[PDB]
Amino acid sequence: LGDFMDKRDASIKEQLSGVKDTSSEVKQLEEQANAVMRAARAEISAALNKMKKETQ
Amino acid sequence: VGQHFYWQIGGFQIHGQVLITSWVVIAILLGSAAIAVRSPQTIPTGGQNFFEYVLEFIRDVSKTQIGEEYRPWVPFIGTMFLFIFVSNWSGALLPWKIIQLPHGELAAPTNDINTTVALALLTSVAYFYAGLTKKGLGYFGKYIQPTPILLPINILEDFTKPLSLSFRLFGNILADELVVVVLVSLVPLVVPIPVMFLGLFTSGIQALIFATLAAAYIGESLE
Repeated sequence: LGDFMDKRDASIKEQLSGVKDTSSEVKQLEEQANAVMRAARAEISAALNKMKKETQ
Repeated sequence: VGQHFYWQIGGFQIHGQVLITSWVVIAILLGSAAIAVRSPQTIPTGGQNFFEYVLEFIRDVSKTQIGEEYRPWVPFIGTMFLFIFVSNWSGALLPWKIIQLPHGELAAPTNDINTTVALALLTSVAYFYAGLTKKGLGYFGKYIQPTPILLPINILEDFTKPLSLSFRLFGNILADELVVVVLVSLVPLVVPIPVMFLGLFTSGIQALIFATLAAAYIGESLE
């Protein structure tokens, strides 16, 4: 019965570390989406500015 | 009425009633607990809640009294509760004045001193086992720490801890059964049943105060 006390509790606790891990991964997805969209934006900004000045 | 016994001979004399009464407690403890551990479930079904809530109660009176290392001593205190809880509830509830042994009564395993001083020694070994395992074998809790002149106070405290814990459990069960024995001789059973409910109340409590105080000497030895 001791294992059953642990099993229900560890499983309940495990879901807790899993839902926390999933929330940390969605925060890292938001930060990578931030970096990839500003990556494309700053790519275009720098490329057009430099190529503009050079061919001017 | 009767405070005597019949003895059984195996080279020495031992009480017939105590062994026999105790066996039913053993068969009703293993026979009912092991019917629920046959096929357990994740969410506890009907009947497993009561055996889980007992086990969660034993963890309460072990962790509060011992400490962080309660978990090895759970099956000991779990026996010293349940072997004394069911032994008292068998005395009041199981009708044993219908069965007639030719020499003695059958009420409880704890009506003789032979059970209660054995259970007071099984909990006495336990705090000498915990006292000599965790701390040093050379010097342990009887060492005269606050003052050197406290020696006869602390030597005699060794004797009083199993003895006062035995006659507490021995007397109140022998008293409770005798009130049932005496009042039946005066009156039929419709009058003594509030007195039996006052007795069955303290019959389970003196088991609880045993296992609470039995764990309380464990935590004293570990310090």
